[PDB]
Amino acid sequence: EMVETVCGPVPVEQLGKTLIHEHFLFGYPGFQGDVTRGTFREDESLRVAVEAAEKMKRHGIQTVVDPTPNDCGRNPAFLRRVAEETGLNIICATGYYYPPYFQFRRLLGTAEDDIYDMFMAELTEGIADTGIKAGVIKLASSKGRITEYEKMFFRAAARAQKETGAVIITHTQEGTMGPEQAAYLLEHGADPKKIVIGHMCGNTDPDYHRKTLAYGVYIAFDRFGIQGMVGAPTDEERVRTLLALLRDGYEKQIMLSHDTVNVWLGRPFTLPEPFAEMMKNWHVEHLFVNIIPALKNEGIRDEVLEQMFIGNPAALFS
Amino acid sequence: EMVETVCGPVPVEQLGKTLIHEHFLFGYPGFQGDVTRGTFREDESLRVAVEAAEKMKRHGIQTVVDPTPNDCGRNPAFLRRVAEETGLNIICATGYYYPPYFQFRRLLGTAEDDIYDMFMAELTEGIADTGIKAGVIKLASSKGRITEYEKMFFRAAARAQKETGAVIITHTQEGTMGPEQAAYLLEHGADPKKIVIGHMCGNTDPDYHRKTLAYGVYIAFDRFGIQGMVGAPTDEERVRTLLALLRDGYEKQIMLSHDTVNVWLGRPFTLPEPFAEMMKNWHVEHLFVNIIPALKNEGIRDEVLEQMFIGNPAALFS
Ligand SMILES: [Fe+3]
Ligand SMILES: [Fe+3]
Ligand SMILES: [O-]
Ligand SMILES: [O-]
Ligand SMILES: [Zn+2]
Ligand SMILES: [Zn+2]
Repeated sequence: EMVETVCGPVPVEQLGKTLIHEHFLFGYPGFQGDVTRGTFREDESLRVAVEAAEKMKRHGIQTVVDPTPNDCGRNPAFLRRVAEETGLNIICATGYYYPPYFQFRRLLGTAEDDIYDMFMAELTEGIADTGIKAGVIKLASSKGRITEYEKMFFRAAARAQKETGAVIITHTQEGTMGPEQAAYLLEHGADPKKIVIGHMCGNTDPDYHRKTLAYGVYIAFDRFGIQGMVGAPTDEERVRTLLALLRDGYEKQIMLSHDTVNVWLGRPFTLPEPFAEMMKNWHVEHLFVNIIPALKNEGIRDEVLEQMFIGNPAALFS
Repeated sequence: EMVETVCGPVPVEQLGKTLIHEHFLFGYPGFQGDVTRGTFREDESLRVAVEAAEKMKRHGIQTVVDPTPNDCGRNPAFLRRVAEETGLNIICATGYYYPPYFQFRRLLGTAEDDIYDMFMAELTEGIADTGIKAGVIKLASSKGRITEYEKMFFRAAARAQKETGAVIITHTQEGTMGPEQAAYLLEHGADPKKIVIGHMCGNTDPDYHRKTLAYGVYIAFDRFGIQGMVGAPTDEERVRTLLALLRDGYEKQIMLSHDTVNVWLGRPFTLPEPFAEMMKNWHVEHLFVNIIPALKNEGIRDEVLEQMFIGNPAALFS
């Protein structure tokens, strides 16, 4: 009935139009060490975050899942500022991006238990002293592999999901390990109706998707607008793939997002001009002003789109 | 003539008795993500740090190099608190512990330049807004290898040393890559009189040490008290090895320390009883109350010990 947001418990029936995967802040692990040239501008960042939020609100978005990992600059108090300003629901995550802190604890023998303990504290007690609980557990695997280290988190996550009924959301690397992630989680008693396999758009083969869908998990095409980088496919290939699945009747299992980074942590940078032009549509409005349109031209009805944007998040969190 | 400390420039001739490698705070990268169960207790930590400092002061220690990497909880303002309290000189570092933040910048093409730029800013301008400059560049290599990623830092470091005359201090993993580190740095124009190859005590073969010494670099036996873990040797093996070198007349090239972690960042823990007893002498007084004694029984004169503790740091920083 309720999900934890950065503003406390919210009835699931009120989440409405939802983006399943967007980052207000994000930094790659290691950004912390580059503090001197990469200082966090809090009032400017807040401004950008608020803008991004209003943009979503313009297209009816009432709720956003921000799955920024604990080691990637997750900042629940800052996200609470955004929500307090805009009235946007924001659900944050507990999890790590895809050693040696946990490598050390593996030596101690307590690593998997420590991770489970972290997930439980952050799901049921609160993150640091923010009084904010995460609503999702965030997981990530490597290219072509779910490593022993990663499986620790997958096992801790499954155990925490049993206890809390929390949602698991995952990162797949370069369109691999979708079926493996779903199978491994189910092995350990996770509930498929509470799992989103992420970055599934990274793979263009519909068989791979169906293989994953057969587990009864949600899949996310959540990188709309990312092109020419991280071995990613084109938006055209995304739509093609998404079209095969929808025509095949899979709409109760699919959600869409952009995986935007609205504020980058660490040292500012500028993408080179080959990369730069390709990434031009990577922003929180893209789904609504480009993708959803082309989908309609391909005959996707509104009941379906609503299933993805409203029905599916509502099923997922309830 | 001067070195930058956490309290500003200090004449090198006043550094006096010096420990070349000790950590007031340290956390393994990733500790940041474990904030909920691993919150930093600032006033308690300060208390412990101050105690540790006074302990060093009891044995005449006037100066300490704290080479905690940027991504391991380096906190210059906190170290400045310690120095202001105790009058201890503390020299801090710029560097990273032994991706994907810098992996990403490698993609951008700016990684090595960004690292050099960081070293220059932190050596000559200041760390974040603390107004503290690092006095050393800290480097680290992997077991049996200096990876392409690591060489980036080694190259950036050599370039920064040319410009600034700063000291380089290194981490070797499990007694490997000593000669390789010295050779690679010298290749790129680094000054051997400004280089300390660290953790050299990790290797028990005196030939390996002599091989490294032949470059004219300093070597550090800086893990006195660490036993039974990290593939480490015994203190007895350390002393044996150190004895061969001193008898061979190498005292102008050797320094000693414990590589202590006085406050651990991240989640508290307790070492298991096998490990625990092994590690019992791992504290900042060990050199002075156990090692230096046994050295005298083996006939090490005080002129020599002074060369290591006073003359060598004085040569190194001048
Ligand atoms: Fe993401
Ligand atoms: Fe160290
Ligand atoms: O991501
Ligand atoms: O270390
Ligand atoms: Zn991801
Ligand atoms: Zn080290």
